[PDB]
Amino acid sequence: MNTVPFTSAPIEVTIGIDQYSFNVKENQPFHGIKDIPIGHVHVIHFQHADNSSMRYGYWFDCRMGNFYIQYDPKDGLYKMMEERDGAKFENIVHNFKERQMMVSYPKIDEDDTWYNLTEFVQMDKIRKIVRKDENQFSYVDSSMTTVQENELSDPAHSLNYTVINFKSREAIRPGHEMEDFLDKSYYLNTVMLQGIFKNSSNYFGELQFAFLNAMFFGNYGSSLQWHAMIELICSSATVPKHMLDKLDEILYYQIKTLPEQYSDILLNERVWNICLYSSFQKNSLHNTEKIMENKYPELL
Amino acid sequence: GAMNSSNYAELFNNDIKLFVDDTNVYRVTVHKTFEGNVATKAINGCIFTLNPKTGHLFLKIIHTSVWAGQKRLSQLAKWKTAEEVSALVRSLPKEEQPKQIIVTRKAMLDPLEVHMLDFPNIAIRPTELRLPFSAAMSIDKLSDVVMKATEPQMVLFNIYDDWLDRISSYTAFSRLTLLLRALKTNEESAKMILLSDPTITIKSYHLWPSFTDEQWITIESQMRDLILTEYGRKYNV
Ligand SMILES: CC[C@H](N)C(=O)N(C)Cc1ccccc1F
Ligand SMILES: CC[C@H](N)C(=O)N(C)Cc1ccccc1F
Ligand SMILES: CC[C@H](N)C(=O)N(C)Cc1ccccc1F
Repeated sequence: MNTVPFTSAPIEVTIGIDQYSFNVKENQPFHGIKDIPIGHVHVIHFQHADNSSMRYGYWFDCRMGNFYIQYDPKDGLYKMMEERDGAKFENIVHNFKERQMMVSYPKIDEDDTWYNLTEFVQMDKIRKIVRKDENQFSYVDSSMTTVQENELSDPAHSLNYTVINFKSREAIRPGHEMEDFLDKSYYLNTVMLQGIFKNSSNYFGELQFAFLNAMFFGNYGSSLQWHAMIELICSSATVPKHMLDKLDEILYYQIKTLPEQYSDILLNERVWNICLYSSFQKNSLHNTEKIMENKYPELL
Repeated sequence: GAMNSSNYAELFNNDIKLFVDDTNVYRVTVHKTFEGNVATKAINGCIFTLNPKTGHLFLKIIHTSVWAGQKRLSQLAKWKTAEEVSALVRSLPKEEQPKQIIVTRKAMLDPLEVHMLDFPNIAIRPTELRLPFSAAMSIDKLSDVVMKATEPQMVLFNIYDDWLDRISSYTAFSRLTLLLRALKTNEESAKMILLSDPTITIKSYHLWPSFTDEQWITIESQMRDLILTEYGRKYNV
């Protein structure tokens, strides 16, 4: 079990760690979070009490380094940093723990929620979507735009999701215009899976990462990407059977975890109605259709 | 964006543009089968592709053989239309290619956009206007060449005859839309109006009669009356 320690908490802030959140008072004796499960990526995120504008956070994997948080009063945010002195870090954490200054990651033993939301998400793929190669962890916030959003303005601060565009030459084989536009299997299986992603695990990893950035930071371009990747599968008549079964599980847990009061903005009515009721895969998402109908029968 | 009453003079500027109407591409007769079920029988159709500034009409005849063994024909017809318009554009010299294509029905937007991906600078636009181009098959010479076709065929017509020697494109388009609206609302009456006077003939190379300026005013007045009459007969006013 690993630890994300904090030098202090000088400004009042709501701190999220994965799907959990807690409130820290201004100058409250707080030195971070312990008992973080090894084997998964994690996200630690922030919303200041005085400016709910800008949710921001860091994706990290404790197997890749020793990371801590320190507030910067010049840039006005909680920054993640790496401590290269392993002995120094262990000593700090041990002292923090002896003083019961670190809160406990509230993981219930029966609970597989976080695994199920991050099953295919790898830190190495995150770092190619979020480019800042001098750090082992990745910063994301509410306002960052995607490469595709920028085509339609600072590239170093962009989310380099794979561009999907149903009315593009990449999507439409010359001579198969109607075929490829009405049945996107070519684009899914040859262009994206075989060509770009290499396998369905990398595709699902990006899909899951886009959802999580949408949910935790309200990142609008990430929401667009999540829906586009769902729609590309559902609009393909020919999808490997293992992918359909896995997609149903992925979306089930995403819909299950979504805050009820955020569904209005984070769920696109057109895509979901098309995917569940009109698309080729309208009958292939039993778990997802059941939770959507019992939880959001209004949207549909 | 969409083409409507507000930006109507744009049709007659010097940027090449084409209207595309797909109404008459897929045409059927519905009938009973020996067992008492209903079936359709297709008849030849056409794409109506019109330059409103010059009157140039590229009438692509759609022969019933193009539907043989195909399913979902109303959907296929939109994609076939888009394929043929794309092929027409590619056939034209660069300086004759349109800068805009205006589709008369919004369901043509995505098919045409997808077929024209190679032409990103050609704008594909809908319209809010309710244009009467479906009545093209009430023009005798156009209906005749469509019905007689035995294979796919493109036929060229100037739909304004020689009108542009005496009137502007705006006026010609308004005359065309009036004639077609009349033919659409009451074909028999409209045609009675156009041919009542046996001394006014249709030139071999023309579509419409050789009316003098004064006779066109009379004709136009008779067509307006018809449209209002039929509007009263329909609505009881
Ligand atoms: C807002 C309730 C939150 N989801 C929760 O279940 N608890 C345990 C608060 C909490 C969470 C993490 C660390 C320390 C904490 F005190
Ligand atoms: C930080 C969330 C809450 N405001 C709080 O004060 N907790 C729950 C007490 C606490 C627990 C462990 C370590 C440090 C702590 F301050
Ligand atoms: C004898 C008049 C001749 N039919 C003519 O007007 N040409 C061919 C001009 C024209 C060119 C392209 C399409 C339609 C067109 F009408």
